[PDB]
Amino acid sequence: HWGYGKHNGPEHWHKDFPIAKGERQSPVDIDTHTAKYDPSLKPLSVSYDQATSLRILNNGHAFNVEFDDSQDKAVLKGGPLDGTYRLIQFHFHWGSLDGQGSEHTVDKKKYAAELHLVHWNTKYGDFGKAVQQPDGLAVLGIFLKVGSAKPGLQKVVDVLDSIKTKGKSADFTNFDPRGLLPESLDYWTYPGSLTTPPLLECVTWIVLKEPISVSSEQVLKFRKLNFNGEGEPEELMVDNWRPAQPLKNRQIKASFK
Ligand SMILES: Cc1cc(C)cc(NC(=O)Nc2ccc(S(N)(=O)=O)cc2)c1
Ligand SMILES: [Zn+2]
Repeated sequence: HWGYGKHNGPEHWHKDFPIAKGERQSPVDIDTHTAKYDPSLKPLSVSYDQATSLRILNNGHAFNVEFDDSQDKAVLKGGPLDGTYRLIQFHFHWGSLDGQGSEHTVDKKKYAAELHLVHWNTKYGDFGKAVQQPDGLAVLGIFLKVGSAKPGLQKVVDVLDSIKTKGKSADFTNFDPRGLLPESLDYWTYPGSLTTPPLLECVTWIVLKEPISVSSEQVLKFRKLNFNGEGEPEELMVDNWRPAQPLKNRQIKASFK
């Protein structure tokens, strides 16, 4: 079954998921000199005041903080998007080393980690329908660099002990995802895909220009998670990122100059 190792990793995925070699795969390298400023792009609208977090889950590939998406509580709108997208979960991808871990890269630069806030288009009724549509998801991607601590991340860090292994979950109510955002909402955008199997080509990617800074201790605690389940040999959950994929016939647009 797929993973991130030498025998089941990104180089293998195309055998079960042939869309891995498709025309709008993610992540990509963001070449900042080739991205074009689009003055018709609108500012992002991030409305997280009514967000309702529920649970945090180690799913064997990352950990997801899950939200109540049965109503318009935490939504993303504007930017390149038409319509309203509901926040369903966020998760991260990270490295074994501070110099690697992000999925997108910027002028080939790799960050220590990358946050994905996953949203689905309410015109499609449910997340399972949305992933079957070319405009079904909008994922807001935020780079993490190692430096000073991110205070709004610490409640996530402190619960990871309780979800060490695959299949463990814990209650995670009353978490405010606004504490994970950088100051600026300047962004790059392009059409892409999920970055893990089934690799569906259903995502409008919105990647913020400004990284957030997390401490070395915070990302160190990410790296103590386990890919394995309890009672299985320990496999540290590190390097759960897909490398950059060919841009093919796509243009990355910038909301800024
Ligand atoms: C509809 C459905 C049902 C189940 C049980 C799982 C999934 N998988 C899914 O949503 N995966 C997913 C993969 C990658 C991203 S990313 N890394 O591009 O933000 C988000 C969701 C999708
Ligand atoms: Zn992701």
